[PDB]
Amino acid sequence: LTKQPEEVFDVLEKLGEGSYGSVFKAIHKESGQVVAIKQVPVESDLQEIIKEISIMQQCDSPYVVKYYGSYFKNTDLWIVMEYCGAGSVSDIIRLRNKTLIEDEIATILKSTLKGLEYLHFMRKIHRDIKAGNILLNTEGHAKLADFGVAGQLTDTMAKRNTVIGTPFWMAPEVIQEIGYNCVADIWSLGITSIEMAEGKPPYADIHPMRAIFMIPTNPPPTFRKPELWSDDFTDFVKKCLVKNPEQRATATQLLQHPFIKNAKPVSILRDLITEAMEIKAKRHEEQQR
Amino acid sequence: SLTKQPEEVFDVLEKLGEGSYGSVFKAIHKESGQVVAIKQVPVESDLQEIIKEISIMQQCDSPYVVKYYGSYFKNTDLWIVMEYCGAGSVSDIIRLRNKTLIEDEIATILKSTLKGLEYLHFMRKIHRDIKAGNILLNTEGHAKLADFGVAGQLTDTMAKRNTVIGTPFWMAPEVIQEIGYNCVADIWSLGITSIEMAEGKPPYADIHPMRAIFMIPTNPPPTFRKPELWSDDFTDFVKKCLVKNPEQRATATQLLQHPFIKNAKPVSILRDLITEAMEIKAKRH
Ligand SMILES: CN1C(=O)c2sccc2N(C)c2nc(Nc3ccc(S(N)(=O)=O)cc3)ncc21
Ligand SMILES: CN1C(=O)c2sccc2N(C)c2nc(Nc3ccc(S(N)(=O)=O)cc3)ncc21
Ligand SMILES: [Cl-]
Repeated sequence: LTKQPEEVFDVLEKLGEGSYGSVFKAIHKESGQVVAIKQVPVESDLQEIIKEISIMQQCDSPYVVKYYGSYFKNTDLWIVMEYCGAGSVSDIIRLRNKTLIEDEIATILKSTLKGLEYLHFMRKIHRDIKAGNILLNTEGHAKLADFGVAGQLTDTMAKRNTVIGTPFWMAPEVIQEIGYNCVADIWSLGITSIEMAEGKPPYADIHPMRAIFMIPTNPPPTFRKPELWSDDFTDFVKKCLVKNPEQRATATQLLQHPFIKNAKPVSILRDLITEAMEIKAKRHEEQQR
Repeated sequence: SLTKQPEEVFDVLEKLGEGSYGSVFKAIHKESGQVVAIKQVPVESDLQEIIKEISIMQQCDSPYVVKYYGSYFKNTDLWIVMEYCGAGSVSDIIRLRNKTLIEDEIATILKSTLKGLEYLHFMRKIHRDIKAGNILLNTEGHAKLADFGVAGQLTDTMAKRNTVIGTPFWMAPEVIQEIGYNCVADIWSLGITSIEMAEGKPPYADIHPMRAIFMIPTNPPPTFRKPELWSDDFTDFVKKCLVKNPEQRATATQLLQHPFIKNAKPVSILRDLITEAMEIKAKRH
Protein backbone atom coordinates (compact mmCIF):
# COMPACT_ATOMS: atom_id res chain seq x y z
CA LEU A 1 0.00 0.00 0.00
CA THR A 2 1.05 3.62 -0.39
CA LYS A 3 1.58 4.25 3.31
CA GLN A 4 4.34 6.42 4.71
CA PRO A 5 6.73 5.21 7.41
CA GLU A 6 5.06 7.43 10.02
CA GLU A 7 1.77 5.86 9.05
CA VAL A 8 3.25 2.43 9.62
CA PHE A 9 5.30 3.29 12.68
CA ASP A 10 4.81 5.64 15.58
CA VAL A 11 8.26 6.56 16.83
CA LEU A 12 9.10 7.14 20.48
CA GLU A 13 12.29 8.23 22.25
CA LYS A 14 15.67 6.96 21.13
CA LEU A 15 16.74 3.82 23.00
CA GLY A 16 20.49 4.16 22.56
CA GLU A 17 23.20 3.88 19.94
CA GLY A 18 23.24 1.14 17.32
CA SER A 19 26.43 0.30 15.50
CA TYR A 20 25.62 2.40 12.44
CA GLY A 21 22.90 4.64 13.88
CA SER A 22 20.81 5.61 16.89
CA VAL A 23 18.07 3.15 17.81
CA PHE A 24 14.51 4.24 18.53
CA LYS A 25 11.57 2.74 20.35
CA ALA A 26 8.55 2.44 18.10
CA ILE A 27 5.14 0.89 17.75
CA HIS A 28 3.65 -0.94 14.81
CA LYS A 29 0.22 0.57 14.36
CA GLU A 30 -1.47 -2.36 12.61
CA SER A 31 -0.50 -4.83 15.34
CA GLY A 32 0.36 -2.50 18.21
CA GLN A 33 3.66 -4.39 18.43
CA VAL A 34 6.72 -2.80 20.02
CA VAL A 35 9.81 -2.71 17.85
CA ALA A 36 13.21 -1.08 17.74
CA ILE A 37 14.20 0.88 14.68
CA LYS A 38 17.73 1.89 13.81
CA GLN A 39 18.13 4.97 11.67
CA VAL A 40 21.08 4.79 9.33
CA PRO A 41 22.29 7.66 7.18
CA VAL A 42 22.56 7.14 3.43
CA GLU A 43 26.15 8.28 3.76
CA SER A 44 27.07 5.14 5.69
CA ASP A 45 28.33 2.23 3.65
CA LEU A 46 25.29 0.25 2.59
CA GLN A 47 27.02 -2.89 1.34
CA GLU A 48 28.23 -3.65 4.83
CA ILE A 49 24.75 -2.97 6.18
CA ILE A 50 23.13 -5.28 3.69
CA LYS A 51 25.51 -7.99 4.76
CA GLU A 52 24.58 -7.39 8.40
CA ILE A 53 20.90 -7.61 7.55
CA SER A 54 21.37 -10.85 5.66
CA ILE A 55 23.05 -12.53 8.60
CA MET A 56 20.12 -11.62 10.83
CA GLN A 57 17.70 -13.05 8.31
CA GLN A 58 19.64 -16.28 8.16
CA CYS A 59 19.35 -16.55 11.92
CA ASP A 60 16.21 -17.91 13.54
CA SER A 61 16.85 -18.19 17.28
CA PRO A 62 15.45 -17.11 20.64
CA TYR A 63 18.94 -15.97 21.60
CA VAL A 64 19.43 -13.84 18.48
CA VAL A 65 17.59 -10.59 17.85
CA LYS A 66 15.18 -10.77 14.93
CA TYR A 67 15.06 -8.47 11.93
CA TYR A 68 11.63 -7.57 10.66
CA GLY A 69 11.93 -4.99 7.91
CA SER A 70 13.48 -1.87 6.45
CA TYR A 71 12.02 1.44 5.22
CA PHE A 72 13.23 4.62 3.66
CA LYS A 73 12.24 7.99 5.12
CA ASN A 74 13.81 11.11 3.68
CA THR A 75 17.19 9.76 2.62
CA ASP A 76 17.94 7.41 5.48
CA LEU A 77 17.54 3.69 6.03
CA TRP A 78 15.41 2.52 8.94
CA ILE A 79 15.94 -1.04 10.07
CA VAL A 80 13.23 -2.66 12.12
CA MET A 81 14.25 -5.13 14.76
CA GLU A 82 12.92 -7.00 17.75
CA TYR A 83 12.58 -4.92 20.88
CA CYS A 84 13.92 -5.98 24.27
CA GLY A 85 12.33 -4.25 27.21
CA ALA A 86 15.17 -4.55 29.68
CA GLY A 87 17.79 -3.18 27.33
CA SER A 88 21.47 -3.99 27.15
CA VAL A 89 23.26 -5.67 30.01
CA SER A 90 25.43 -2.60 29.97
CA ASP A 91 22.38 -0.37 30.38
CA ILE A 92 21.13 -2.36 33.33
CA ILE A 93 24.49 -2.05 34.99
CA ARG A 94 24.54 1.70 34.41
CA LEU A 95 21.04 2.50 35.67
CA ARG A 96 21.43 0.49 38.85
CA ASN A 97 25.01 1.67 39.14
CA LYS A 98 25.74 -1.74 40.54
CA THR A 99 27.79 -4.52 38.96
CA LEU A 100 26.21 -7.94 38.63
CA ILE A 101 26.71 -10.61 41.28
CA GLU A 102 27.92 -14.03 40.23
CA ASP A 103 24.51 -15.62 40.15
CA GLU A 104 23.22 -12.97 37.78
CA ILE A 105 26.29 -13.26 35.61
CA ALA A 106 26.02 -17.01 35.32
CA THR A 107 22.40 -16.96 34.25
CA ILE A 108 22.96 -14.26 31.65
CA LEU A 109 26.11 -15.87 30.31
CA LYS A 110 24.37 -19.19 29.92
CA SER A 111 21.75 -17.67 27.65
CA THR A 112 24.44 -15.85 25.71
CA LEU A 113 26.36 -19.07 25.23
CA LYS A 114 23.31 -20.76 23.81
CA GLY A 115 23.09 -17.88 21.38
CA LEU A 116 26.78 -18.12 20.52
CA GLU A 117 26.37 -21.82 20.05
CA TYR A 118 23.63 -21.16 17.53
CA LEU A 119 25.64 -18.60 15.61
CA HIS A 120 28.66 -20.87 15.58
CA PHE A 121 26.62 -23.79 14.39
CA MET A 122 25.57 -21.48 11.60
CA ARG A 123 29.22 -20.67 10.98
CA LYS A 124 28.99 -16.97 11.77
CA ILE A 125 31.23 -14.85 13.95
CA HIS A 126 29.66 -11.93 15.79
CA ARG A 127 32.97 -10.22 16.33
CA ASP A 128 31.56 -7.51 18.58
CA ILE A 129 30.48 -9.46 21.63
CA LYS A 130 30.23 -7.08 24.57
CA ALA A 131 27.77 -6.27 27.33
CA GLY A 132 26.32 -3.45 25.27
CA ASN A 133 25.41 -5.88 22.54
CA ILE A 134 23.77 -8.37 24.86
CA LEU A 135 20.09 -7.55 25.17
CA LEU A 136 17.51 -8.59 27.70
CA ASN A 137 13.85 -9.52 27.63
CA THR A 138 11.56 -8.03 30.23
CA GLU A 139 11.20 -11.72 30.94
CA GLY A 140 14.98 -11.54 31.25
CA HIS A 141 15.97 -13.82 28.39
CA ALA A 142 19.17 -12.70 26.68
CA LYS A 143 19.79 -12.19 22.97
CA LEU A 144 22.77 -11.38 20.79
CA ALA A 145 22.45 -8.05 19.02
CA ASP A 146 24.01 -5.55 16.63
CA PHE A 147 25.71 -7.79 14.10
CA GLY A 148 27.28 -4.73 12.51
CA VAL A 149 30.71 -6.29 12.13
CA ALA A 150 29.67 -9.94 11.93
CA GLY A 151 31.32 -12.37 9.53
CA GLN A 152 30.52 -15.60 7.70
CA LEU A 153 32.48 -18.82 7.34
CA THR A 154 32.16 -21.16 4.36
CA ASP A 155 33.50 -24.30 6.01
CA THR A 156 34.44 -25.89 9.33
CA MET A 157 38.12 -25.20 8.58
CA ALA A 158 37.57 -21.72 7.08
CA LYS A 159 39.06 -18.60 8.67
CA ARG A 160 38.72 -14.81 8.45
CA ASN A 161 41.73 -12.51 8.13
CA THR A 162 39.81 -9.28 8.86
CA VAL A 163 40.66 -7.44 12.06
CA ILE A 164 37.53 -5.80 13.39
CA GLY A 165 35.49 -5.31 16.56
CA THR A 166 35.74 -3.31 19.76
CA PRO A 167 39.38 -3.29 20.78
CA PHE A 168 39.11 -4.06 24.47
CA TRP A 169 37.09 -7.17 23.72
CA MET A 170 39.01 -8.21 20.61
CA ALA A 171 40.73 -11.59 20.52
CA PRO A 172 44.53 -11.59 20.29
CA GLU A 173 44.46 -13.84 17.25
CA VAL A 174 42.31 -11.31 15.44
CA ILE A 175 44.91 -8.66 16.23
CA GLN A 176 47.76 -10.99 15.27
CA GLU A 177 46.41 -11.42 11.74
CA ILE A 178 46.95 -15.17 11.67
CA GLY A 179 43.29 -15.58 10.76
CA TYR A 180 40.65 -16.97 13.07
CA ASN A 181 37.60 -19.05 13.86
CA CYS A 182 34.30 -18.53 15.65
CA VAL A 183 36.26 -19.19 18.80
CA ALA A 184 37.37 -15.56 18.72
CA ASP A 185 33.94 -14.74 20.11
CA ILE A 186 34.65 -16.93 23.11
CA TRP A 187 37.56 -14.77 24.18
CA SER A 188 35.28 -11.77 23.86
CA LEU A 189 32.77 -13.43 26.13
CA GLY A 190 35.52 -13.74 28.71
CA ILE A 191 36.24 -10.03 28.61
CA THR A 192 32.52 -9.48 28.95
CA SER A 193 32.30 -11.60 32.09
CA ILE A 194 34.91 -9.39 33.63
CA GLU A 195 32.93 -6.43 32.37
CA MET A 196 29.76 -7.51 34.12
CA ALA A 197 31.66 -8.37 37.28
CA GLU A 198 33.77 -5.22 37.48
CA GLY A 199 31.67 -2.93 35.30
CA LYS A 200 34.45 -2.18 32.87
CA PRO A 201 36.77 -4.14 30.58
CA PRO A 202 40.46 -4.48 31.34
CA TYR A 203 42.57 -1.68 29.91
CA ALA A 204 39.47 0.51 29.75
CA ASP A 205 41.43 3.45 31.14
CA ILE A 206 44.11 3.26 28.42
CA HIS A 207 43.55 4.55 24.88
CA PRO A 208 42.08 1.92 22.56
CA MET A 209 44.78 2.31 19.95
CA ARG A 210 47.52 1.72 22.50
CA ALA A 211 45.58 -1.17 23.98
CA ILE A 212 45.10 -3.01 20.72
CA PHE A 213 48.85 -3.42 20.29
CA MET A 214 49.29 -4.71 23.86
CA ILE A 215 46.71 -7.48 23.86
CA PRO A 216 48.53 -10.15 21.85
CA THR A 217 51.78 -9.49 23.72
CA ASN A 218 50.26 -9.43 27.19
CA PRO A 219 49.30 -12.35 29.42
CA PRO A 220 45.60 -13.14 29.75
CA PRO A 221 43.64 -10.60 31.78
CA THR A 222 42.66 -11.33 35.37
CA PHE A 223 40.09 -10.07 37.84
CA ARG A 224 41.18 -6.86 39.53
CA LYS A 225 40.49 -8.52 42.84
CA PRO A 226 40.87 -12.29 42.72
CA GLU A 227 39.71 -12.73 46.28
CA LEU A 228 36.12 -11.68 45.58
CA TRP A 229 35.38 -14.29 42.94
CA SER A 230 34.46 -17.95 43.26
CA ASP A 231 36.47 -20.89 41.96
CA ASP A 232 33.95 -21.88 39.32
CA PHE A 233 33.66 -18.36 37.94
CA THR A 234 37.41 -17.83 38.02
CA ASP A 235 38.00 -21.02 36.10
CA PHE A 236 35.30 -20.24 33.58
CA VAL A 237 36.90 -16.91 32.79
CA LYS A 238 40.32 -18.51 32.78
CA LYS A 239 39.12 -20.94 30.16
CA CYS A 240 37.65 -18.18 28.01
CA LEU A 241 40.75 -16.05 28.24
CA VAL A 242 43.23 -18.35 26.55
CA LYS A 243 45.65 -16.67 24.20
CA ASN A 244 45.93 -19.56 21.78
CA PRO A 245 42.72 -20.40 19.95
CA GLU A 246 43.25 -24.14 19.73
CA GLN A 247 43.41 -24.29 23.52
CA ARG A 248 40.28 -22.17 23.98
CA ALA A 249 36.97 -23.82 24.85
CA THR A 250 34.00 -23.88 22.48
CA ALA A 251 30.56 -22.52 23.31
CA THR A 252 29.25 -26.04 23.39
CA GLN A 253 31.94 -27.01 25.89
CA LEU A 254 31.31 -23.98 28.05
CA LEU A 255 27.65 -24.85 28.51
CA GLN A 256 28.93 -28.03 30.12
CA HIS A 257 31.08 -25.98 32.49
CA PRO A 258 30.09 -25.97 36.16
CA PHE A 259 29.65 -22.23 36.44
CA ILE A 260 27.22 -22.38 33.52
CA LYS A 261 25.72 -25.72 34.52
CA ASN A 262 24.66 -24.56 37.97
CA ALA A 263 23.43 -21.23 36.68
CA LYS A 264 20.00 -20.27 37.96
CA PRO A 265 16.89 -19.73 35.83
CA VAL A 266 15.99 -16.45 34.17
CA SER A 267 13.44 -15.65 36.86
CA ILE A 268 16.18 -14.69 39.30
CA LEU A 269 16.92 -11.77 37.00
CA ARG A 270 13.45 -10.27 37.32
CA ASP A 271 13.94 -8.07 40.37
CA LEU A 272 17.10 -6.66 38.88
CA ILE A 273 15.34 -5.84 35.63
CA THR A 274 12.40 -4.25 37.42
CA GLU A 275 14.71 -2.01 39.39
CA ALA A 276 16.50 -0.92 36.26
CA MET A 277 13.26 0.18 34.63
CA GLU A 278 11.86 2.05 37.60
CA ILE A 279 15.13 3.89 37.79
CA LYS A 280 14.72 4.59 34.09
CA ALA A 281 11.20 5.93 34.48
CA LYS A 282 12.07 8.24 37.35
CA ARG A 283 14.78 9.75 35.22
CA HIS A 284 12.11 9.99 32.54
CA GLU A 285 9.56 11.54 34.89
CA GLU A 286 12.26 13.89 36.17
CA GLN A 287 13.00 14.60 32.53
CA GLN A 288 9.40 15.62 31.93
CA ARG A 289 9.70 18.25 34.66
CA SER B 1 2.49 -9.52 9.02
CA LEU B 2 5.25 -7.47 10.63
CA THR B 3 7.78 -10.31 10.71
CA LYS B 4 6.71 -12.18 7.57
CA GLN B 5 9.37 -13.48 5.18
CA PRO B 6 9.86 -11.67 1.86
CA GLU B 7 8.67 -14.74 -0.05
CA GLU B 8 5.66 -14.81 2.26
CA VAL B 9 4.76 -11.14 1.79
CA PHE B 10 4.83 -11.12 -2.01
CA ASP B 11 4.05 -13.64 -4.70
CA VAL B 12 6.38 -12.98 -7.60
CA LEU B 13 5.43 -13.80 -11.16
CA GLU B 14 6.82 -13.26 -14.65
CA LYS B 15 9.43 -10.62 -15.31
CA LEU B 16 7.64 -7.68 -16.89
CA GLY B 17 10.66 -6.10 -18.48
CA GLU B 18 13.88 -4.21 -17.88
CA GLY B 19 14.35 -1.10 -15.78
CA SER B 20 17.57 0.66 -14.88
CA TYR B 21 19.76 -1.09 -12.34
CA GLY B 22 17.69 -4.25 -12.52
CA SER B 23 14.74 -6.12 -13.96
CA VAL B 24 11.09 -5.71 -13.08
CA PHE B 25 8.83 -8.58 -12.12
CA LYS B 26 5.07 -8.68 -11.78
CA ALA B 27 4.05 -9.51 -8.23
CA ILE B 28 0.89 -9.87 -6.19
CA HIS B 29 0.58 -8.61 -2.64
CA LYS B 30 -0.72 -11.56 -0.65
CA GLU B 31 -2.54 -9.58 2.03
CA SER B 32 -4.49 -7.30 -0.29
CA GLY B 33 -4.00 -9.08 -3.58
CA GLN B 34 -2.98 -5.77 -5.06
CA VAL B 35 -0.64 -6.00 -8.03
CA VAL B 36 2.77 -4.39 -7.93
CA ALA B 37 5.88 -4.33 -10.04
CA ILE B 38 9.08 -5.16 -8.21
CA LYS B 39 12.56 -4.34 -9.43
CA GLN B 40 15.43 -6.46 -8.19
CA VAL B 41 18.67 -4.58 -7.67
CA PRO B 42 22.11 -6.10 -7.06
CA VAL B 43 23.90 -5.27 -3.81
CA GLU B 44 27.10 -4.52 -5.71
CA SER B 45 25.22 -1.74 -7.49
CA ASP B 46 25.59 1.78 -6.15
CA LEU B 47 23.02 1.87 -3.40
CA GLN B 48 23.72 5.44 -2.48
CA GLU B 49 22.54 6.37 -5.95
CA ILE B 50 19.55 4.07 -5.65
CA ILE B 51 18.50 5.58 -2.33
CA LYS B 52 18.51 8.89 -4.12
CA GLU B 53 16.12 7.53 -6.74
CA ILE B 54 13.73 6.15 -4.15
CA SER B 55 13.51 9.38 -2.18
CA ILE B 56 12.56 11.30 -5.29
CA MET B 57 9.76 8.84 -5.91
CA GLN B 58 8.57 9.30 -2.35
CA GLN B 59 8.54 13.06 -2.72
CA CYS B 60 6.23 12.93 -5.74
CA ASP B 61 2.50 12.52 -5.28
CA SER B 62 1.03 12.48 -8.77
CA PRO B 63 -1.29 10.49 -11.02
CA TYR B 64 1.26 11.15 -13.76
CA VAL B 65 4.20 9.84 -11.72
CA VAL B 66 4.84 6.20 -10.80
CA LYS B 67 4.30 5.28 -7.15
CA TYR B 68 6.76 3.80 -4.70
CA TYR B 69 5.34 1.33 -2.20
CA GLY B 70 8.51 0.22 -0.40
CA SER B 71 11.56 -2.02 -0.37
CA TYR B 72 12.74 -5.25 1.18
CA PHE B 73 15.92 -7.31 1.36
CA LYS B 74 15.98 -10.89 0.19
CA ASN B 75 19.34 -12.58 -0.05
CA THR B 76 21.78 -9.80 -0.84
CA ASP B 77 19.30 -8.24 -3.24
CA LEU B 78 17.29 -5.10 -2.68
CA TRP B 79 13.77 -5.26 -4.01
CA ILE B 80 11.83 -2.12 -4.82
CA VAL B 81 8.05 -2.31 -4.88
CA MET B 82 6.40 0.03 -7.34
CA GLU B 83 3.03 0.72 -8.89
CA TYR B 84 2.13 -1.67 -11.67
CA CYS B 85 0.82 -0.42 -15.01
CA GLY B 86 -1.10 -2.95 -17.06
CA ALA B 87 -0.59 -1.53 -20.53
CA GLY B 88 3.15 -1.39 -20.05
CA SER B 89 5.56 1.08 -21.60
CA VAL B 90 4.83 2.90 -24.82
CA SER B 91 7.79 1.06 -26.27
CA ASP B 92 6.22 -2.24 -25.28
CA ILE B 93 3.00 -1.18 -26.93
CA ILE B 94 4.74 -0.14 -30.12
CA ARG B 95 6.76 -3.36 -30.17
CA LEU B 96 3.90 -5.76 -29.49
CA ARG B 97 1.66 -4.27 -32.16
CA ASN B 98 4.58 -3.69 -34.48
CA LYS B 99 2.86 -0.49 -35.53
CA THR B 100 4.04 3.04 -34.88
CA LEU B 101 1.65 5.47 -33.21
CA ILE B 102 -0.73 7.76 -35.08
CA GLU B 103 -0.92 11.45 -34.26
CA ASP B 104 -4.08 11.19 -32.22
CA GLU B 105 -2.61 8.54 -29.93
CA ILE B 106 0.66 10.44 -29.57
CA ALA B 107 -0.89 13.73 -28.52
CA THR B 108 -2.98 12.14 -25.82
CA ILE B 109 0.00 10.32 -24.35
CA LEU B 110 2.16 13.43 -24.47
CA LYS B 111 -0.43 15.48 -22.59
CA SER B 112 -0.29 13.11 -19.64
CA THR B 113 3.47 12.94 -20.04
CA LEU B 114 3.71 16.71 -20.14
CA LYS B 115 1.55 16.94 -17.05
CA GLY B 116 3.89 14.57 -15.28
CA LEU B 117 6.89 16.62 -16.32
CA GLU B 118 5.26 19.84 -15.21
CA TYR B 119 4.82 18.39 -11.74
CA LEU B 120 8.34 16.98 -11.69
CA HIS B 121 9.81 20.29 -12.73
CA PHE B 122 7.73 22.08 -10.11
CA MET B 123 9.48 19.93 -7.53
CA ARG B 124 12.70 20.87 -9.27
CA LYS B 125 13.71 17.36 -10.29
CA ILE B 126 15.01 16.42 -13.72
CA HIS B 127 14.09 12.94 -14.85
CA ARG B 128 17.04 12.87 -17.23
CA ASP B 129 16.01 9.70 -19.02
CA ILE B 130 12.84 10.41 -20.97
CA LYS B 131 12.13 7.80 -23.62
CA ALA B 132 9.25 5.71 -24.86
CA GLY B 133 10.60 2.95 -22.64
CA ASN B 134 10.16 5.10 -19.56
CA ILE B 135 6.57 6.18 -20.23
CA LEU B 136 4.11 3.71 -18.80
CA LEU B 137 0.45 3.09 -19.51
CA ASN B 138 -2.16 1.67 -17.18
CA THR B 139 -5.09 -0.38 -18.45
CA GLU B 140 -7.17 2.76 -18.38
CA GLY B 141 -4.57 4.34 -20.65
CA HIS B 142 -3.28 7.02 -18.33
CA ALA B 143 0.42 7.71 -18.82
CA LYS B 144 3.04 7.93 -16.09
CA LEU B 145 6.76 8.72 -15.88
CA ALA B 146 8.53 5.55 -14.74
CA ASP B 147 12.30 5.51 -14.33
CA PHE B 148 14.08 7.59 -11.71
CA GLY B 149 17.41 5.80 -11.75
CA VAL B 150 19.32 8.74 -13.20
CA ALA B 151 16.91 11.40 -11.94
CA GLY B 152 18.44 14.52 -10.45
CA GLN B 153 17.38 17.13 -7.93
CA LEU B 154 18.01 20.85 -8.09
CA THR B 155 19.06 22.32 -4.76
CA ASP B 156 17.64 25.60 -5.93
CA THR B 157 15.18 26.23 -8.72
CA MET B 158 17.86 28.56 -10.09
CA ALA B 159 20.58 25.90 -9.72
CA LYS B 160 21.86 23.65 -12.53
CA ARG B 161 23.51 20.23 -12.80
CA ASN B 162 26.67 19.55 -14.81
CA THR B 163 26.45 15.75 -14.67
CA VAL B 164 26.47 13.95 -18.01
CA ILE B 165 24.05 11.05 -17.90
CA GLY B 166 21.10 9.49 -19.69
CA THR B 167 20.49 7.48 -22.81
CA PRO B 168 22.58 9.03 -25.56
CA PHE B 169 20.07 9.33 -28.40
CA TRP B 170 17.55 11.12 -26.20
CA MET B 171 20.19 13.25 -24.54
CA ALA B 172 19.97 17.02 -24.76
CA PRO B 173 22.81 18.95 -26.40
CA GLU B 174 23.36 21.12 -23.36
CA VAL B 175 23.94 18.00 -21.29
CA ILE B 176 26.41 16.50 -23.75
CA GLN B 177 28.33 19.75 -23.74
CA GLU B 178 29.64 20.19 -20.23
CA ILE B 179 27.83 23.49 -19.86
CA GLY B 180 25.29 23.46 -17.04
CA TYR B 181 21.79 22.16 -17.68
CA ASN B 182 18.43 22.29 -15.90
CA CYS B 183 14.88 20.93 -16.17
CA VAL B 184 14.48 22.07 -19.78
CA ALA B 185 16.85 19.27 -20.75
CA ASP B 186 13.95 16.85 -20.35
CA ILE B 187 11.93 18.68 -23.00
CA TRP B 188 14.52 17.85 -25.61
CA SER B 189 14.21 14.21 -24.67
CA LEU B 190 10.49 14.67 -24.92
CA GLY B 191 10.95 15.85 -28.49
CA ILE B 192 13.11 12.86 -29.35
CA THR B 193 10.52 10.63 -27.75
CA SER B 194 7.78 12.05 -29.94
CA ILE B 195 9.74 11.18 -33.04
CA GLU B 196 10.41 7.76 -31.60
CA MET B 197 6.69 7.17 -31.24
CA ALA B 198 6.03 8.29 -34.81
CA GLU B 199 8.91 6.41 -36.46
CA GLY B 200 9.18 3.53 -34.00
CA LYS B 201 12.79 4.46 -33.37
CA PRO B 202 14.80 7.55 -32.42
CA PRO B 203 16.89 9.50 -34.90
CA TYR B 204 20.35 8.00 -35.30
CA ALA B 205 18.98 4.84 -33.75
CA ASP B 206 20.56 2.57 -36.31
CA ILE B 207 23.84 4.45 -35.75
CA HIS B 208 26.32 3.79 -32.91
CA PRO B 209 25.55 5.63 -29.67
CA MET B 210 29.08 6.86 -29.05
CA ARG B 211 29.16 8.19 -32.59
CA ALA B 212 25.75 9.81 -32.11
CA ILE B 213 26.54 11.45 -28.81
CA PHE B 214 29.36 13.44 -30.37
CA MET B 215 27.16 14.50 -33.27
CA ILE B 216 24.18 15.73 -31.32
CA PRO B 217 25.59 18.98 -29.96
CA THR B 218 27.13 19.99 -33.28
CA ASN B 219 24.26 18.85 -35.46
CA PRO B 220 21.07 20.53 -36.62
CA PRO B 221 17.87 19.58 -34.81
CA PRO B 222 16.41 16.28 -35.94
CA THR B 223 13.58 16.04 -38.43
CA PHE B 224 11.03 13.40 -39.37
CA ARG B 225 12.31 10.70 -41.71
CA LYS B 226 9.41 11.53 -43.99
CA PRO B 227 7.97 14.98 -43.24
CA GLU B 228 5.07 14.61 -45.64
CA LEU B 229 3.11 12.28 -43.38
CA TRP B 230 3.06 14.54 -40.32
CA SER B 231 0.68 17.41 -39.64
CA ASP B 232 1.62 21.04 -39.21
CA ASP B 233 0.73 21.04 -35.52
CA PHE B 234 2.78 17.98 -34.64
CA THR B 235 5.64 19.32 -36.70
CA ASP B 236 5.63 22.62 -34.86
CA PHE B 237 5.44 20.89 -31.50
CA VAL B 238 8.47 18.76 -32.18
CA LYS B 239 10.40 21.81 -33.32
CA LYS B 240 9.57 23.66 -30.13
CA CYS B 241 10.90 20.74 -28.10
CA LEU B 242 14.01 20.28 -30.19
CA VAL B 243 15.71 23.61 -29.77
CA LYS B 244 19.47 23.44 -29.45
CA ASN B 245 19.59 26.32 -27.02
CA PRO B 246 18.06 25.60 -23.63
CA GLU B 247 17.12 29.24 -23.22
CA GLN B 248 14.91 29.33 -26.31
CA ARG B 249 13.46 25.90 -25.59
CA ALA B 250 9.92 25.80 -24.23
CA THR B 251 8.90 25.00 -20.66
CA ALA B 252 6.66 22.01 -20.08
CA THR B 253 3.88 24.30 -18.93
CA GLN B 254 4.22 26.25 -22.16
CA LEU B 255 4.04 23.04 -24.16
CA LEU B 256 0.80 22.05 -22.45
CA GLN B 257 -0.73 25.24 -23.82
CA HIS B 258 0.57 24.30 -27.27
CA PRO B 259 -2.01 23.42 -29.91
CA PHE B 260 -0.90 19.86 -30.45
CA ILE B 261 -1.28 19.26 -26.72
CA LYS B 262 -4.38 21.40 -26.33
CA ASN B 263 -6.35 19.64 -29.06
CA ALA B 264 -5.62 16.22 -27.65
CA LYS B 265 -8.53 13.82 -27.38
CA PRO B 266 -9.44 12.01 -24.16
CA VAL B 267 -7.64 8.87 -23.00
CA SER B 268 -10.67 6.91 -24.15
CA ILE B 269 -9.34 6.99 -27.73
CA LEU B 270 -6.28 5.07 -26.53
CA ARG B 271 -8.53 2.14 -25.70
CA ASP B 272 -8.28 0.30 -29.00
CA LEU B 273 -4.50 0.48 -29.11
CA ILE B 274 -4.06 -0.72 -25.56
CA THR B 275 -6.45 -3.62 -26.02
CA GLU B 276 -4.63 -4.97 -29.03
CA ALA B 277 -1.29 -5.01 -27.23
CA MET B 278 -2.68 -6.77 -24.19
CA GLU B 279 -4.48 -9.25 -26.41
CA ILE B 280 -1.25 -9.85 -28.28
CA LYS B 281 0.63 -10.27 -25.03
CA ALA B 282 -1.63 -13.04 -23.79
CA LYS B 283 -1.27 -14.97 -27.04
CA ARG B 284 2.52 -15.01 -26.90
CA HIS B 285 2.42 -16.53 -23.44
C1 LIG C 1 17.50 -4.20 18.47
N1 LIG C 1 18.35 -3.49 19.45
C2 LIG C 1 19.65 -3.35 19.16
O1 LIG C 1 20.00 -3.83 18.08
C3 LIG C 1 20.57 -2.76 19.91
S1 LIG C 1 22.14 -3.07 19.75
C4 LIG C 1 22.66 -2.06 20.90
C5 LIG C 1 21.58 -1.47 21.42
C6 LIG C 1 20.42 -1.85 20.87
N2 LIG C 1 19.27 -1.34 21.31
C7 LIG C 1 19.19 0.08 21.70
C8 LIG C 1 18.18 -2.08 21.44
N3 LIG C 1 17.47 -1.79 22.53
C9 LIG C 1 16.35 -2.46 22.80
N4 LIG C 1 15.60 -2.23 23.87
C10 LIG C 1 15.95 -1.35 24.80
C11 LIG C 1 15.13 -1.25 25.91
C12 LIG C 1 15.41 -0.36 26.92
C13 LIG C 1 16.53 0.45 26.85
S2 LIG C 1 16.85 1.55 28.16
N5 LIG C 1 18.10 1.00 29.04
O2 LIG C 1 17.19 2.93 27.60
O3 LIG C 1 15.60 1.65 29.04
C14 LIG C 1 17.36 0.35 25.74
C15 LIG C 1 17.07 -0.54 24.71
N6 LIG C 1 15.92 -3.43 21.99
C16 LIG C 1 16.62 -3.76 20.84
C17 LIG C 1 17.77 -3.07 20.57
C1 LIG D 1 7.41 0.28 -12.22
N1 LIG D 1 7.82 0.02 -13.61
C2 LIG D 1 8.92 0.64 -14.05
O1 LIG D 1 9.49 1.34 -13.23
C3 LIG D 1 9.45 0.52 -15.26
S1 LIG D 1 10.41 1.64 -15.88
C4 LIG D 1 10.69 0.92 -17.28
C5 LIG D 1 10.01 -0.23 -17.27
C6 LIG D 1 9.32 -0.46 -16.15
N2 LIG D 1 8.58 -1.57 -16.01
C7 LIG D 1 9.09 -2.86 -16.52
C8 LIG D 1 7.38 -1.54 -15.44
N3 LIG D 1 6.46 -2.30 -16.05
C9 LIG D 1 5.21 -2.33 -15.58
N4 LIG D 1 4.24 -3.05 -16.11
C10 LIG D 1 4.34 -3.70 -17.26
C11 LIG D 1 3.23 -4.41 -17.67
C12 LIG D 1 3.23 -5.13 -18.85
C13 LIG D 1 4.36 -5.14 -19.64
S2 LIG D 1 4.34 -6.03 -21.10
N5 LIG D 1 4.50 -5.02 -22.37
O2 LIG D 1 5.49 -7.04 -21.11
O3 LIG D 1 3.01 -6.78 -21.21
C14 LIG D 1 5.48 -4.43 -19.23
C15 LIG D 1 5.48 -3.70 -18.04
N6 LIG D 1 4.87 -1.62 -14.51
C16 LIG D 1 5.78 -0.83 -13.84
C17 LIG D 1 7.06 -0.79 -14.33
CL1 LIG E 1 19.36 -26.23 29.44
